[PDB]
Amino acid sequence: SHKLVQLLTTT
Amino acid sequence: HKLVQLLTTT
Amino acid sequence: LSPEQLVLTLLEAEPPHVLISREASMMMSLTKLADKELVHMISWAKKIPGFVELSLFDQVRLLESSWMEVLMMGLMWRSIDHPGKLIFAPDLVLDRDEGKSVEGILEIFDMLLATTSRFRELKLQHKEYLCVKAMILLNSSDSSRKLAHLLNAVTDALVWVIAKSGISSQQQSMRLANLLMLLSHVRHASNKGMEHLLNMKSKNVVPVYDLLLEMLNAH
Amino acid sequence: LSPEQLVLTLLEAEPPHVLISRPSAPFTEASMMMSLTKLADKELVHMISWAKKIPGFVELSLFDQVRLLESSWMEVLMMGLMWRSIDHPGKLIFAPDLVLDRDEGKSVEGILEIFDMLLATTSRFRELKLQHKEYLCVKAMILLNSDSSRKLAHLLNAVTDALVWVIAKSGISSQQQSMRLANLLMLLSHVRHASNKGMEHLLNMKSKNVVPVYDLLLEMLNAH
Ligand SMILES: N#C[C@H](Cc1ccc(O)cc1)c1ccc(O)cc1Cl
Ligand SMILES: N#C[C@H](Cc1ccc(O)cc1)c1ccc(O)cc1Cl
Repeated sequence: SHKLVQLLTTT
Repeated sequence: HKLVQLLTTT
Repeated sequence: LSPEQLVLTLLEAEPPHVLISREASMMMSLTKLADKELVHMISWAKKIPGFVELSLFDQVRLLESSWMEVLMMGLMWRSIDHPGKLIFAPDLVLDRDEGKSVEGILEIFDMLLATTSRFRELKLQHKEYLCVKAMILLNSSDSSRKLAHLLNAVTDALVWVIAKSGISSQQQSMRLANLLMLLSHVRHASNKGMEHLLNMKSKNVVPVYDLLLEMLNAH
Repeated sequence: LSPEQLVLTLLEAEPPHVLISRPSAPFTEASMMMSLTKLADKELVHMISWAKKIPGFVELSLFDQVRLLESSWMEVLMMGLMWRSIDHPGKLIFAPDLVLDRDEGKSVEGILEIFDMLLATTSRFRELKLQHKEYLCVKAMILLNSDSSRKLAHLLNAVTDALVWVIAKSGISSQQQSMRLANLLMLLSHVRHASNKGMEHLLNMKSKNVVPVYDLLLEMLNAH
């Protein structure tokens, strides 16, 4: 679970 | 209790 | 950027209106809403000029630290024109009496309602709200100097918003102090809210919402 | 009365420094916890008599006087510690003979993290060149910001007015005065965070029975 980092790096 | 003593009877 | 144009950037970063489309019912609704708002909160942060130039570590730490305070500042702005009500969302409008239905929630509702009442009495303006919400994120617990620079830029923009009201320089200083002092009441309500949610998580009485869980586990 | 009169009242009301001896033997968990809790209990007695000297405080409801002190005491203790430490970089001046750094911090599990926050926040006040009369105003605002409710708003506004007046005496531009006010008040949430970590730590130590019987400290701890 690394959804915060996923959302910080994709748009 | 001690807080109330220091605030009112000291 | 001018302060006016930094505030316009915060206006365009503002997350969309979020609806839930949905006792046990209240807590399912509050956790579902918090998970959806967290997705929009990340897109918001990234639209704050300079934020994405911070270290990934600093971007993560700031959102991990401040997310519950940023949620509660949003709820207070939405609730400001609705005395006695907490406008979680259009389909989730709650009052102190619905709070009584879950142990510990009444306390949190009373704190949120009281702080909302203080912002109502100060007649908090939309552009003041935008500045203080960004300051909550940027002021939370190469990259360090960039962060102090971004926080100074948002502080300068709040000073500008207050100056545009045309009240005396004396009244401007008092107004700035009174707004910034209320943020410690937002921070208190978020400390109680986090404590309550962690206890609900540890008892497994609220659904596995991955981003919310991840942000809770930070604490 | 005047902002100047209110600052002079706070200056006079400033507690004397509590004296505690460094343990003779190198710090243990027990001698460190005993030193800090004895200090906190002594400082809390002085804190009550300081609060009673803030103009208007004794006119509040007793229940409100209690709630303010119960809510804020650890933040007020930490603001005073940061002020005593501002002239001694790398050190936390708990008392004249209790001068600690991260070395001593090792002696108690998890207190190192608290000392790191306190040193960091002290550095921020040092970089801002916090002045004595600004500190006096800030420390009172920590307590007061934590019909009696009408009186409390008026008391907090009076101290806020005093801080605005102190900043004005510096002679910097009106814009720079607002930025300085913002930067001082934004540091208080860093004191509040350190307070919350400290309170959780002390409650955990009381659970372990590392805490001795200090009547007032225990009363103030149990309020959380
Ligand atoms: N209060 C509140 C909730 C967060 C919460 C606190 C405790 C708990 O057990 C569950 C949820 C909230 C506040 C603002 C907001 O925009 C959204 C939400 Cl859900
Ligand atoms: N740090 C610190 C202590 C409080 C404390 C925190 C945790 C703990 O387990 C024991 C003690 C302190 C801060 C200012 C001050 O004036 C006096 C004292 Cl003792």
